[PDB]
Amino acid sequence: AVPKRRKSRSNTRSRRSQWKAAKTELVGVTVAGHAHKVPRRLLKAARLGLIDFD
Amino acid sequence: MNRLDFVDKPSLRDDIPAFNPGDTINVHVKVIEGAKERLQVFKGVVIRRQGGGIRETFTVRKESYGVGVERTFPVHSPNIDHIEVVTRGDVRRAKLYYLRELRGKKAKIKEK
Amino acid sequence: ARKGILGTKLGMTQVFDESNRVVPVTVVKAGPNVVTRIRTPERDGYSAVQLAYGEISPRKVNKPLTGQYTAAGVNPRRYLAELRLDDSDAATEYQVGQELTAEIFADGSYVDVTGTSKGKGFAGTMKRHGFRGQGASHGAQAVHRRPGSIGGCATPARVFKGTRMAGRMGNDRVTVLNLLVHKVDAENGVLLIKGAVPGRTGGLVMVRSAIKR
Amino acid sequence: PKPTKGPRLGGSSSHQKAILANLATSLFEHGRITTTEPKARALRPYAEKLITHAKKGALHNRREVLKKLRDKDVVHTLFAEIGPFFADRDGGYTRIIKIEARKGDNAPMAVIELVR
Amino acid sequence: IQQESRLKVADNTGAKEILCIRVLGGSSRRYAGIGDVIVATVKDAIPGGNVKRGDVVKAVVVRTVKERRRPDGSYIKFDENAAVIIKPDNDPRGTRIFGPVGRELREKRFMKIISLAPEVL
RNA sequence: CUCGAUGUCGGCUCGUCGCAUCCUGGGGCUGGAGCAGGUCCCAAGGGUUGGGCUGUUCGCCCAUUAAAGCGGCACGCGAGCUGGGUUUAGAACGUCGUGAGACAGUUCGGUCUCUAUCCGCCGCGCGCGUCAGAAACUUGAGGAAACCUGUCCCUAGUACGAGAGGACCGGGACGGACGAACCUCUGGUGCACCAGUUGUCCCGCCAGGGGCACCGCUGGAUAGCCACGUUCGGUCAGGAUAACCGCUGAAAGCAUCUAAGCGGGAAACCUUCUCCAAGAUCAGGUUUCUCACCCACUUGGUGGGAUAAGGCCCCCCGCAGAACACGGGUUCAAUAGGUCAGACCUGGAAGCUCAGUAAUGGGUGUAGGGAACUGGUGCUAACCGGCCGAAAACUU
RNA sequence: AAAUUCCUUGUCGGGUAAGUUCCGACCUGCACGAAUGGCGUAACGACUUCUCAACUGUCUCAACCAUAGACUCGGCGAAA
RNA sequence: CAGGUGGUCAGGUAGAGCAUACCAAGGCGUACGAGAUAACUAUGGUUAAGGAACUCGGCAAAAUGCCCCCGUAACUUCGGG
Ligand SMILES: [Mg+2]
Ligand SMILES: [Mg+2]
Ligand SMILES: [Mg+2]
Ligand SMILES: [Mg+2]
Ligand SMILES: [Mg+2]
Ligand SMILES: [Mg+2]
Ligand SMILES: [Mg+2]
Ligand SMILES: [Mg+2]
Ligand SMILES: [Mg+2]
Ligand SMILES: [Mg+2]
Ligand SMILES: [Mg+2]
Ligand SMILES: [Mg+2]
Ligand SMILES: [Mg+2]
Ligand SMILES: [Mg+2]
Ligand SMILES: [Mg+2]
Ligand SMILES: [Mg+2]
Ligand SMILES: [Mg+2]
Ligand SMILES: [Mg+2]
Ligand SMILES: [Mg+2]
Ligand SMILES: [Mg+2]
Ligand SMILES: [Mg+2]
Ligand SMILES: [Mg+2]
Ligand SMILES: [Mg+2]
Ligand SMILES: [Mg+2]
Ligand SMILES: [Mg+2]
Ligand SMILES: [Mg+2]
Ligand SMILES: [Mg+2]
Ligand SMILES: [Mg+2]
Ligand SMILES: [Mg+2]
Ligand SMILES: [Mg+2]
Ligand SMILES: [Mg+2]
Ligand SMILES: [Mg+2]
Ligand SMILES: [Mg+2]
Ligand SMILES: [Mg+2]
Ligand SMILES: [Mg+2]
Ligand SMILES: [Mg+2]
Ligand SMILES: [Mg+2]
Ligand SMILES: [Mg+2]
Ligand SMILES: [Mg+2]
Ligand SMILES: [Mg+2]
Ligand SMILES: [Mg+2]
Ligand SMILES: [Mg+2]
Ligand SMILES: [Mg+2]
Ligand SMILES: [Mg+2]
Ligand SMILES: [Mg+2]
Ligand SMILES: [Mg+2]
Ligand SMILES: [Mg+2]
Ligand SMILES: [Mg+2]
Ligand SMILES: [Mg+2]
Ligand SMILES: [Mg+2]
Ligand SMILES: [Mg+2]
Ligand SMILES: [Mg+2]
Ligand SMILES: [Mg+2]
Ligand SMILES: [Mg+2]
Ligand SMILES: [Mg+2]
Ligand SMILES: [Mg+2]
Ligand SMILES: [Mg+2]
Ligand SMILES: [Mg+2]
Ligand SMILES: [Mg+2]
Ligand SMILES: [Mg+2]
Ligand SMILES: [Mg+2]
Ligand SMILES: [Mg+2]
Ligand SMILES: [Mg+2]
Repeated sequence: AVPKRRKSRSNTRSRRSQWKAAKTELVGVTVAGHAHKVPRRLLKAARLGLIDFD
Repeated sequence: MNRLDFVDKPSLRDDIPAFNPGDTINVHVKVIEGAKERLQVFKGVVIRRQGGGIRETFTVRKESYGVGVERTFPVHSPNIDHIEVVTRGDVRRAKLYYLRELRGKKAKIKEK
Repeated sequence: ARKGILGTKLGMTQVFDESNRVVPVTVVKAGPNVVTRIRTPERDGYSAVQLAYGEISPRKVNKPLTGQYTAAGVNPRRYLAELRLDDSDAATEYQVGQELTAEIFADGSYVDVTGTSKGKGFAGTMKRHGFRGQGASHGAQAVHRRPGSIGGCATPARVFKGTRMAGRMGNDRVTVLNLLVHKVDAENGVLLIKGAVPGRTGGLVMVRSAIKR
Repeated sequence: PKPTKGPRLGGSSSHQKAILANLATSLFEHGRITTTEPKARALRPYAEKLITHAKKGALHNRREVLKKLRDKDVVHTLFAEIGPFFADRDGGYTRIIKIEARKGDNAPMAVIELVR
Repeated sequence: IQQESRLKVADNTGAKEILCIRVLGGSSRRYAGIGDVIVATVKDAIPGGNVKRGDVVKAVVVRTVKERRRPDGSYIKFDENAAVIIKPDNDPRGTRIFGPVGRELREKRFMKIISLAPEVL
C-alpha cells in the first residue's frame, strides 16, 4: 500500500515527537579520591576500577 | 518428594510384587457381569512402566487367538485383586515397544 | 446461603472412589480465612463480606493497608476479596475476625471455582478462535494460518465491531460450574475437587457453593 | 543445566556448545573474561558444574570433564588448582560484573571471573 | 474408525474386508469405537459365500487399534480393527466369531456376540 | 457514473443480515378414531452431515439426520488464497470461406504484482482528567458471549381402535454435535537428556571419548505446549407478550374475549447464569494513610526549592510477556543460579577383576548420567542510589 | 456418440455404495472417410485421460520443535 | 551484484566412481551487529487412529532405492516387453 495523501504538519509532528531517547539515572561514585557519576548498574565496576571515565 | 504426597499416601497399595518390563505376569482383574462379580486372569508380558507413585501405570501384552491384546492398568488400582510373577525377563530397554510387530518365536523374551 | 472460601491451586492427582472408578481431582488448599470486613446494605448499598487469605511479612504491607487491617484487629494477609451475598443481609452469620476453614463444605456437594486462566500471549486466530485456515497444498500461497476475509465490500465499507482477530489470549477471570467435592480433608485444609480448575499451580482461587447445584 | 529458552547463542545449538566450551576454557585459563552479558549469564552454571566435577576429582570426573573440554592443559590446571582451591566452598564459584557497553552494536558487556 | 476405514470381518459370513460408509449415532458423528454400529460395504469376500462384493451391510466394531479408556482407569488395545456383520435386530449373521472382543459390547447389549465370542476382554 | 482501468464464473477462509420457517417451540381448522398427516396463523434463539459425477452454480445418485431452508450484502469476500472454466499469443478436429481467416462448436497448453498513510477492526501502552497527594476493596448505567438436539425405559400394550397398530401429559437413563478450562490419565512433540550404532577425522597409542554427516541415523523420554485426552456447560424460576383460548359485560331488553375491567399463553423479548465495564466528563461508593515546610515576588487560585504517605527507574527473576505492561524478590532475603537430598527419564557407567582363542559375557552395583517438579543450604548476584510526589475560595 | 455428436449426462453393458469423466458396443455420421491419407500396430513419451496396489499431515484436524525474517536496542538510511 | 566465463593440475579413508561423507596440502570465516521462547511468513523435522475421505487433478510430500541369488506375464516387428 502507498500513502494516499501527504500528512499535514500537525499529524507528522505528533508522531515524530514520540521518537526520543530515554534518560538513564546517575548516582555518585568516589573512586581514587575523585567523585564521578555512573549509571546505578555500573556501581560494582566503578568501585573495582573496571569503568573508564575517559 | 512431591507437593501432593500427603494427599496420595492413604491411597497407595501394598502386596504389589516388584516386577520389571520383560517379566511374565498374572493379573487377576475383578469383573462385573450383571450381579456376579467373578475374577478374570490376564497373563502376559510387562512391556512398560510409567512411574509416578499413585499415578503409575503398567502395560501387559499377550496374543489371544491370533490377535495381540494390550491392557494398561493403574498400579494401586483396587480392581486388581493381586498380581503374580511367573517369569523374570532379561531385556535391554525400558519400553519394549518393538514387540508390537513380532509374532511367534521372534516375540520371545529371554529367561533371566 | 452462599458459602465461599479463598485458596490456592496445588495441582491435580487421581483417586479411586468406592465404585473402584478413577477420579481426577484438583487439590485446593482452602486455607483459613479471616472476615476483616462486612458490607451492609445500610452503609454500602449491598451485602457482602471481605475475606483475607495468605501469609505475608508485615514489612511488605504499606501504611494505608496496614491501617485498614488494624481497624479490623487482624494481622495483614496477602489477598483480600469480597464474597457477594444475596440482597438480604440477615445481619448475621459473620463476625469480623471470624475464621473460615475448609469444612464449610461437605462431601458430595457442588461448588463453583473461579480463578485466573493461564496466559497464552499474543495468539493467532487459529489458536484464539479456532479458525480453520487454508489448505497446506494445491497452490495456497503463504496463507496457511491466515484468517481469510474480514468483511464484505462497498456495502458496508467497514469491518463490523466484534470481528474476531488475533490478540492477547488468557489471563481472564474464569468460573467453572458444578464441580463435585470428592473429599474435604479438614486435617490439611484441603479440598479434593473433581475436575479441572482455571489457573496455574499456586494461583489464587475462590471456591463458592454452587447456585445451580 | 537448564536449557535455553528462546533462540540459542551464535545461531544454532551446535554453535552454542562450542561457544560455551571455549568460554569455559578461556575462563579457567585466565581467571577473568570480558564478553557480552548474555554469554556470561549462560556461562555461569555451565562453568560451575565443571568446577564441581573437578572438586570431586576422580578419574570418572576427569573423563566426564574431558567430554566437554578439549584443552588438556586447562583440564590439568582445573583438576590441580581450581578444584582444591574451591574444596571448602559450596557453590557460587564465579561472579558476574556488568561493564559499559561497546561501540558498534551497543551490546551490553560483563566480566565473569572466579571468586579468588 | 471413521468413514473410508477398512475393517477385518471377525465372523464367518464369507466377507473378509469391509469399508466403512457411515458411522451411525447421530448427525455428523465422527468416530466409531468398540460397540458402535457401522454401515459398511464388502470389499473382499471368500469365493462361494453368503455375502458378495459390493453388498451394503450393517456391522458392529468389536476390536480397535486405538486404546479405549475404561471407567476404572484401565485401557484395552488390540492389534487390528475388526467388525461383525449383524442382522437388524443386533444379531450376527454368521454362526461363530473369531478372536477376542471387548466388554463394551456387554453394555451395548450384543449378548449373542458376547456369548459366541471365544474370549471377552 | 466509471474507458489518463470500478478484476470477470466456481471453490476455499471469514462472515453478517432478512424471513417468504427446513428442524426444534406455540396454536386454529380438518374429509383430525390412535400413530401419522394436510392446510393456515405466530415464531429468526440455536441448528441446518459426509461422499460419487461434472470447472461447474444447478442437478441426479449413495449413506445418514430432528432437519439436510430460501435469499441479500459489487450474483459479500483475489492490496485474503486458488486459477479448473470463460477470455490473448501455440497446435489439432468438424463446419464455413478461393484465401488471409472465422465459429455461445469441441480439444490439449498457457507469469495472479504492492514495505498499510487515513478511516475501520483486534490487542497493548503513554499523557491528562475525575478540585490536596495516595493505597485497598468495590456498585453497576450500559454492553458482550451463550442459546442445538436424539434414542431408550416407566407411565402402558394403557387411552383409542373390528383388527392392524398405538398415544397426549408427567418422570428417569444414556448419547451426538458445539464451546470453555485443564494436564491426573492416554497420545503427540521434544535441537544443552539417556542409550545403541554407521562413515570419517581428532584427542600420541590401547582403553575411553569428542567434532561433522537432516538433531547423521535408530530406541526411549520428565517439564512446557497440546488433543486424539480429562472435567464442566447450555439450567431452575420469575415478568411482559405473539398467534390463540377465555371471565365478567354494554352500546343493541338477546348475544358478543372489549368498548370499562380482569386472566391463561412460545426456544422470540426482559430479569436470572458467565464475562467486560466509573474517560458512566452525572468521571460513583466504602474505607485507610500522609496530613508538612522554605525562598523570591508584580502579593498573585503567582513562580520556584525541599519533603511525607506513596510510587517509579535501576537490580535478581517469572508458567507474565512483541516493546510496554503484569506478578514476585531485593540480606529482617530462599528471588534466580550453584550445592545437598528427593521425585522422575534412561537402563546397568568408568576402572578393576573373573570366564572365553576371540567377538563378547558375569561381579563390584537398581550402576552411572541427567533439564524444567519438590524440599534444605546464606556460597554468587539482588549493590554504599537516584528521579518524582500533598490543598485560593465563596454562598445557603 | 469419436481430439469430429448440437440435441446429450443418447441408449445398453462393465467398473463404483453412489461414475456428466473412463472402457466395450449400438448407428439416429447436426457435420467421418482413404497420401490436407483410412484402419490397425510391438517399442517409445517430464504428452492427455481413467483405474488399482503401496505410501503418506493432501485430508478428518491439527499439535509441537529448530533456524531466517518479523519484534527490541545501537549504526547507516531509501521508495512508490 | 546468490547470474555468466575456455583450458591445465587434481592427495587420503570409505566407494564402482571426477557421486557422496569426513579429511590433507592450501585457503577461508566475505564487510552491519547484539538480543529476544509474540502473531504471521519462509526453510527444514516429528506426529496417535484413519489412509486420497483432499483437490479440477495424489499438486506437494511420503514411498521405492544397493550388491548377490532365485524367479518373471499378456503381446511382439522375435530385438524386445
Ligand atoms: Mg520408572
Ligand atoms: Mg489445516
Ligand atoms: Mg500458483
Ligand atoms: Mg509469494
Ligand atoms: Mg507455503
Ligand atoms: Mg459505509
Ligand atoms: Mg524448549
Ligand atoms: Mg538474528
Ligand atoms: Mg550436528
Ligand atoms: Mg471501463
Ligand atoms: Mg485515476
Ligand atoms: Mg412469518
Ligand atoms: Mg396444525
Ligand atoms: Mg384417521
Ligand atoms: Mg431461528
Ligand atoms: Mg432469550
Ligand atoms: Mg448467506
Ligand atoms: Mg461476487
Ligand atoms: Mg490475485
Ligand atoms: Mg474468485
Ligand atoms: Mg478486495
Ligand atoms: Mg480493493
Ligand atoms: Mg486455465
Ligand atoms: Mg492460434
Ligand atoms: Mg474449402
Ligand atoms: Mg483449457
Ligand atoms: Mg446491566
Ligand atoms: Mg481453549
Ligand atoms: Mg505431568
Ligand atoms: Mg503421555
Ligand atoms: Mg549429552
Ligand atoms: Mg564418531
Ligand atoms: Mg580405540
Ligand atoms: Mg572438524
Ligand atoms: Mg508430558
Ligand atoms: Mg361470554
Ligand atoms: Mg459509552
Ligand atoms: Mg516490580
Ligand atoms: Mg561396569
Ligand atoms: Mg455413434
Ligand atoms: Mg463431425
Ligand atoms: Mg455419454
Ligand atoms: Mg475414485
Ligand atoms: Mg475422479
Ligand atoms: Mg466409447
Ligand atoms: Mg478430414
Ligand atoms: Mg486427399
Ligand atoms: Mg485409428
Ligand atoms: Mg523425446
Ligand atoms: Mg513428453
Ligand atoms: Mg534501529
Ligand atoms: Mg559475483
Ligand atoms: Mg577422492
Ligand atoms: Mg563432491
Ligand atoms: Mg568438512
Ligand atoms: Mg521478541
Ligand atoms: Mg500419522
Ligand atoms: Mg502410525
Ligand atoms: Mg486410491
Ligand atoms: Mg474425492
Ligand atoms: Mg470434497
Ligand atoms: Mg509428485
Ligand atoms: Mg522425498
